[PDB]
Amino acid sequence: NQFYSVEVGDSTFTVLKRYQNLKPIGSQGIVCAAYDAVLDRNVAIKKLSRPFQNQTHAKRAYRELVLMKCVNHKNIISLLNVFTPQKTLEEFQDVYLVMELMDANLCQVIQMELDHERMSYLLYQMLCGIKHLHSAGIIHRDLKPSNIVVKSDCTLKILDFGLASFMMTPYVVTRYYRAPEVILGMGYKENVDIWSVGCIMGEMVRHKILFPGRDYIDQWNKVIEQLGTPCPEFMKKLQPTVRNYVENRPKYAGLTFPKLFPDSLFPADSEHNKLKASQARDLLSKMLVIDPAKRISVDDALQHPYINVWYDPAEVEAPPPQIQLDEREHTIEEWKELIYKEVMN
Ligand SMILES: O=C1/C(=N/O)c2cc(F)ccc2N1Cc1cc(F)cc2c1OCOC2
Repeated sequence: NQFYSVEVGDSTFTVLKRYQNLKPIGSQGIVCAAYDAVLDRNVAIKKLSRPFQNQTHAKRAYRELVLMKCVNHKNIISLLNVFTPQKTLEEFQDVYLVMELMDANLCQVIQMELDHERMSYLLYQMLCGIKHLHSAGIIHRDLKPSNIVVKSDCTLKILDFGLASFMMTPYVVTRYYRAPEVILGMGYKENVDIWSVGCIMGEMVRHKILFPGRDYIDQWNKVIEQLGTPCPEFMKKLQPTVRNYVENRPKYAGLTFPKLFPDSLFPADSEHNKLKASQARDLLSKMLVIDPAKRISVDDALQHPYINVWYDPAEVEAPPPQIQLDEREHTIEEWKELIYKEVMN
């Protein structure tokens, strides 16, 4: 038999025999690190348990399978192998995704102070991964630090492809990085992801979540509290019922960016460091913009002085993926077969 079974906490991992010394590194679902004896390297293994059980799990799993396959960019996680231990459609239950492995979540990097070279390089790569996605027509909308992984040598990759919806999960879905246009459901374009990058970068500097809060109500309060109530221009673009709510909230003038992000948070002992600090804060002030009509584009932000030192036309303008009916609604049974079909290939 090609498979063996091993307990990893309260989950059984049934994986191919090439994969060994599994260690839980996540529970973005159930993930193990493993040594792959065939390729002689370490891999990440994600167990998708009954991905067809509901529409939300099934859409995400199918979208994860399809896109991780036909996307080949250094700043997006690579798929190495896909398998099920079950032998037929009737028996079918679990999918295992085999991805390349890095060293840490972006959560762990946020907890440390970084020099400007590393901070700016990470930010450059996030912008690269996102841009490649946009040119395939993939707008992410859910970039968060737990979806972003890094290696010791400062290399960065994005793990997921974002938003495609009720669920009975014990866990909560994080909202802290979602854009004003998503929170208020007002439509969006490419620069919806720039907001998310601004939240991450600001968290990298402050070492705290910029806009925490239990709900979209609490979350909006936090946004306007720090950045100020947005313009009439912005207001006039809101559905009258959303617009009623936003316009009838307590008003804040908001804080200037020097106030929101003081120099004590940036390395600024030397002159090179002092200049980078002001470049980093400028770019923050252009990403953390509520009105997406005034928020910086992905291309403008790659051309920004803080970022552009890393600019590579091969990394920034890589041939867009080819890629298909991806607003799909299906039953459990239909999803089951689409996924199996894709897994079996
Ligand atoms: O690098 C990855 C990864 N690659 O697919 C990966 C994939 C995931 F689904 C989750 C995390 C991933 N991490 C972060 C990570 C790597 C480790 F070797 C060890 C740990 C890591 O983070 C948690 O703490 C332990």
